[PDB]
Amino acid sequence: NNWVLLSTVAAVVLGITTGVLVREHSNLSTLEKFYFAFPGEILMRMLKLIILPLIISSMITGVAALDSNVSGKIGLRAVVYYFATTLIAVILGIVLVVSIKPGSTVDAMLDLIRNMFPENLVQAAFQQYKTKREEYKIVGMYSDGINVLGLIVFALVFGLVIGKMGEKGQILVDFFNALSDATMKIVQIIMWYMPLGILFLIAGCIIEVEDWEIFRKLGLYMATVLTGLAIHSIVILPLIYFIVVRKNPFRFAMGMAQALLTALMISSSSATLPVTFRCAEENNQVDKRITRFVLPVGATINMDGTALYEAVAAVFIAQLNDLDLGIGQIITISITATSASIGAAGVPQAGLVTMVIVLSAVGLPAEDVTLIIAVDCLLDRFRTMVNVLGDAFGTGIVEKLSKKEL
Amino acid sequence: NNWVLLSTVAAVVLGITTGVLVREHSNLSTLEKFYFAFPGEILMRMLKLIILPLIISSMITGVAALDSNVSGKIGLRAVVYYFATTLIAVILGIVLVVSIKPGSTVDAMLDLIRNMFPENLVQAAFQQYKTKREEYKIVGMYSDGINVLGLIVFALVFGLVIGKMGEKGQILVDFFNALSDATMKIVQIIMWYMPLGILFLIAGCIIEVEDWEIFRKLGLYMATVLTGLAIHSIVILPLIYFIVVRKNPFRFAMGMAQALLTALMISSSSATLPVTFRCAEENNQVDKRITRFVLPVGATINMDGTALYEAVAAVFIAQLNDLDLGIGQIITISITATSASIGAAGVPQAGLVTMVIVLSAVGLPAEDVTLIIAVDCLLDRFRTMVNVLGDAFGTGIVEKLSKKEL
Amino acid sequence: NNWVLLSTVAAVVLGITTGVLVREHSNLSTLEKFYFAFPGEILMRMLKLIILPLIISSMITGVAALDSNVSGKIGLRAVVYYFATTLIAVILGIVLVVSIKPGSTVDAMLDLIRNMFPENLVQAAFQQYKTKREEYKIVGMYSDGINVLGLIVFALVFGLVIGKMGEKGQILVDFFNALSDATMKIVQIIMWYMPLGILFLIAGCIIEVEDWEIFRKLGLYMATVLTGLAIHSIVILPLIYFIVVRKNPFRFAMGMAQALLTALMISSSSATLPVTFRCAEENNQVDKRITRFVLPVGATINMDGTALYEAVAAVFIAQLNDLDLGIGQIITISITATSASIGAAGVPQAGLVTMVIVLSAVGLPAEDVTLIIAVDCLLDRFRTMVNVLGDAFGTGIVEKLSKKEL
Ligand SMILES: N[C@@H](CC(=O)O)C(=O)O
Ligand SMILES: N[C@@H](CC(=O)O)C(=O)O
Ligand SMILES: N[C@@H](CC(=O)O)C(=O)O
Ligand SMILES: [Hg+2]
Ligand SMILES: [Hg+2]
Ligand SMILES: [Hg+2]
Ligand code: NA
Ligand code: NA
Ligand code: NA
Ligand code: NA
Ligand code: NA
Ligand code: NA
Ligand code: NA
Ligand code: NA
Ligand code: NA
Repeated sequence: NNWVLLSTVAAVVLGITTGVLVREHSNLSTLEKFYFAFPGEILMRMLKLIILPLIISSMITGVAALDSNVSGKIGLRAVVYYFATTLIAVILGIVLVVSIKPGSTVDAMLDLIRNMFPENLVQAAFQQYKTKREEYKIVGMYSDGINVLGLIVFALVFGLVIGKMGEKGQILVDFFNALSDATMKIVQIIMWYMPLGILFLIAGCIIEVEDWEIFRKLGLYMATVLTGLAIHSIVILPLIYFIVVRKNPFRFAMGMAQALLTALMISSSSATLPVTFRCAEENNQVDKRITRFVLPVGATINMDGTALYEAVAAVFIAQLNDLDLGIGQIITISITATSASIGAAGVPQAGLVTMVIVLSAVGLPAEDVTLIIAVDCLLDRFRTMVNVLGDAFGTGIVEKLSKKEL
Repeated sequence: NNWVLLSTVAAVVLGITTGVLVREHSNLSTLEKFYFAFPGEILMRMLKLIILPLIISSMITGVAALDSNVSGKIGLRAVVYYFATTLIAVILGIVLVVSIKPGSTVDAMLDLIRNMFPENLVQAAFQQYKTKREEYKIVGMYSDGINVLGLIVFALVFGLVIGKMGEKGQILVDFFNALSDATMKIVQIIMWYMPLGILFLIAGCIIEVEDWEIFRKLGLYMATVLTGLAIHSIVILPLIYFIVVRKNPFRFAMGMAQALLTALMISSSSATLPVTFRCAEENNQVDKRITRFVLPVGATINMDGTALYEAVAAVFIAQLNDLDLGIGQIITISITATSASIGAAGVPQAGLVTMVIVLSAVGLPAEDVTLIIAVDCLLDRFRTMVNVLGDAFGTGIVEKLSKKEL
Repeated sequence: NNWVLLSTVAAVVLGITTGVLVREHSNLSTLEKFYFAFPGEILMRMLKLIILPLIISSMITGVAALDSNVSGKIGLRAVVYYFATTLIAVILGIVLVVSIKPGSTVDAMLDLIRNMFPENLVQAAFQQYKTKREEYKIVGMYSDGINVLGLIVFALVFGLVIGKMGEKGQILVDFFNALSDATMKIVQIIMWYMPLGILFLIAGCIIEVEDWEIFRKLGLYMATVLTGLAIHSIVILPLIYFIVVRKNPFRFAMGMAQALLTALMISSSSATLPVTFRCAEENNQVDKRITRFVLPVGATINMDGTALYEAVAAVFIAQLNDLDLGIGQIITISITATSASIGAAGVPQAGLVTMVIVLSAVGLPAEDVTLIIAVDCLLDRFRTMVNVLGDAFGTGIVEKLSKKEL
């Protein structure tokens, strides 16, 4: 049966029901509220567990599947589509948030480059590099947090190398192919727990707000993000599809509707990836040759919704601090929000972990994330859907562009 | 020649001879006593080095060898036998130690679940998660120590997935098969150093006791553990064998006598595993199809002797602190001593590393292990033999149970 | 075109030109001098990134390629040549530096043995063990820094095991063969950035010296190292070649001249390894059977120039501190400088990272490396060439010795 979507929709409505009723008709202490969320914590453990094997294997196999530079044009065309749509999303976000106004830079910018090239691969798998100036002289240290941006850069370069080796590298192509499949089979196992975990992860999040004045304060911030995500997903992406693929874009989006609902409930572009393959191949009849690369790479590299959210959220917190952003600061937000979408993994609440980078790029305390944290579970559900939809339209686009070489 | 056992028996009697003579006829300072133990430290380095490759590869290959759910019944029947015998050992230990009386809980219990699902596999390979409440709000951090409990859970789930993939996963079945064999060949290399390391590791341990009043104080604690291990290995395990396999159990145990002596000297269920295969297959004529799974998995998951020792040791230290354990606390010791036997690796002195968890489950300082540490090298030799014997009887039992499906 | 050497020679002369002109005609602050070096920092990131995959895979494949103990004599003969030439280099360095005089030991010596056998392979990939005595009792802790000495020992032992397994281990032979090749293909990608990175890494190093009185102070230290490296490479190595291979040694060295210039510019024995294979096989016509083992293992194990430099540098800093070295201390420098050359990786500035060990072996502060750091980029270029030349002559030597078994 079509259990995945119906069970998760039930968990969402049961999570809201539980949270609203428990928040009103009970008085949990700050400690009891933490144990109440525990079944959702264990879900977040299981998903953070799997993003290391998943990102590594999907980067390597995706790139290594480009047998030669002729097929390499399919991969190249896709990464151009990824960067183009992400910048348009960030620019749209900045234009909105400075129109609505809902409210050490060099070191944070060079730290982006240092984190693409980590000094150690094993350390990069769980720690990330930060530099500070003191007395100035620069001092750097590692702090915990998977260096996803550096593992991506290595896995793309390492994937490219393996594919060029031909029959000499095939054992590594085969090893990471099997490891990629084994990882997607483990993710499908987590999907059995995910409905129950999503219930407590939704219920616990709305139990942890003391007053709706917190929700009213952030109402105009949600309007800015949800306005941007609406414009991006309903105007921009359908338009650039139609400009390339002279077919109705909403006909293509309607075929993904089962994947978009999944993304809108589980808040994980990586976990909805099996449903994305199902829709893209069978409803939209896209060539499996390209869907094997554009979907699994784009499921983490191409996060248009996160990039927009990061830019709106960072400028919003700057406005809350009266930090009147100059055009130079706006540009450093744009660059960091672009990189933060790439560095962010496709698991629930990955946008917040990278939010610290965009805040640091303008010197804002890393703890000012706690100004927006309360509503994030709502905007996370919508940004995830744009993270998938951006890849879906890209799959149809890349087919039309590549048709001379497929 | 049969060098392994005769050389290790010599090292044990030479270690006692050296330690007793050096303790009486010399006056090493606390510093010189540490350098005297150094050849035994390097042995402990070599064995801690190998338990990561060994646990990972033996979990994956053991489970992945269950070609289908028909053979999967052999693996399922075994894990039921593992859990049953371990609980009986823990319950026996608790009953004894409260009869003889030789003398934050929720956070430590939820930390067990958080450590089955680590946020990072590379971090889990060398760090383990602990939470504290402060101001309450819960704060968590990682501290060093291989998260064996989380690597087991992943390797069993990852092994299950690979086996279901069939011909698509065979490269990973083959890779971990070779890596499992390569690890057992390295362990056989350490066995050449082990006699010399065991000499200094035994001699140094009895040089580090200042007075025999330490040994007299712990005499009734040793009587409780060694009474429990005697009852478990001479009464309970032979009985549950006979109740399943209507054959004389001591005839089967006599065939293992060469493996039991090895375990009783090297204090390592993992290092004696090659001898366990030799006896189980050739003396006891057990089907190689089942011995390939019950022995190498049970060599670390099924540690009946450690589980009994953990429960007796934790209640003993509680009695030393006048911490009069309620029935609720006794239950939390039972659950944690069960998990601590699984989390403990099959290398000399692995019971102490996990002892900290059972102590923490009742709020006892982690340093109160130093109350029992002095005698542990003796009880380690006996608990190791029950850790092997539990797997040996399980191998004969699982054969009888599975005979309809072999 | 022969772009590698001509482009790097240009970067060196352009780096000196830039550094001298910027140092005179500009006044960078200590902060601006750090950002000026940044394009060279990113080069050091890329090379430190790759030494973990490179050392692991080259140890395993090199040893695992010795199909049997008959070919094993080729590998055995080589490691005898490695240790012999390294000790001769260290002894030459000690004799010089005590003739010219240009100016807790047990714990540091046992720490060498503890670091050959790490308690964890994943921790060894990025941390290294150090012990201290306090109140004495010994306390140990891990600190960051790849434990190259322990990864080598495991990879040689693990490589030996795989080769003995035959057809049962071939999947691991194949896996590390492909991973070794994939790593050398990534290093060849870094070579495209290396000219630009070498320019700023040379220019920035001479911008960071305030006065030439620093260079005059260290002039007699450079004379001691460069005298030792001249004697070792022009006298000793040609002699031991001629004593084994009764052919003109400078005819063989002239065939390597393209590899020696590469080593003398990029300061990386590992990065010049492809050029070393090219010269050794095609100019010097050495059997590919032996060059496949003596070059890639010797590219990190056999560092005769580093070992000489380490001994001269450590005794020099002792003389600066009036620490009048007894014959016992000289011996502990010899042992630690030998091990430090093995522990040092073949990337620019790897000698300094291990310098801390030789200083610690005689109790000198780890920060007294900053007494010699200023000139190190110059001596690094010359020591790298002796690190390659030692392997080159060894390749011709091992061919003559092994000719009865090839
Ligand atoms: N939850 C988003 C990631 C994010 O929130 O940044 C996704 O999986 O696409
Ligand atoms: N030494 C035991 C483990 C322990 O003491 O906990 C064994 O190897 O079975
Ligand atoms: N740069 C040297 C290593 C060192 O300086 O210690 C080499 O690659 O051979
Ligand atoms: Hg929420
Ligand atoms: Hg002992
Ligand atoms: Hg320099
Ligand atoms: Na994009
Ligand atoms: Na995406
Ligand atoms: Na991303
Ligand atoms: Na058991
Ligand atoms: Na066991
Ligand atoms: Na265990
Ligand atoms: Na040498
Ligand atoms: Na070398
Ligand atoms: Na070296």
